[PDB]
Amino acid sequence: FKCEGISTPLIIGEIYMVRLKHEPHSKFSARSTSFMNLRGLPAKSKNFKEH
Amino acid sequence: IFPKLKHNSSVISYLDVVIKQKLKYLFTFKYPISYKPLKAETTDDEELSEQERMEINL
Repeated sequence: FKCEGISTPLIIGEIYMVRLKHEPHSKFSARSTSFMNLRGLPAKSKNFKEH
Repeated sequence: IFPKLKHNSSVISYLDVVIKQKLKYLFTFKYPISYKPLKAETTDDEELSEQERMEINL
């Protein structure tokens, strides 16, 4: 096939596509000032698990 | 134990019986507050931990 504004022969076919589980919103994270650990250092808080 | 003694009687058998009975009584008992020490370290050590859980409790 001769496309437009390409000047190079090209072939277009049909292929099978399957989506995947990996998503950007499942690992994105940010933190300004959350709960602090007992010692005083910042630590992970379990709030996202309970929505 | 010594106050409860009788003349014309043995002593060693009495002592053995009372010691064994007290030992069994100590072994079989119902303590008020049950204890359960948390382990040295959680196996996963990533994104979850029993120590981490008891910390987020407080």
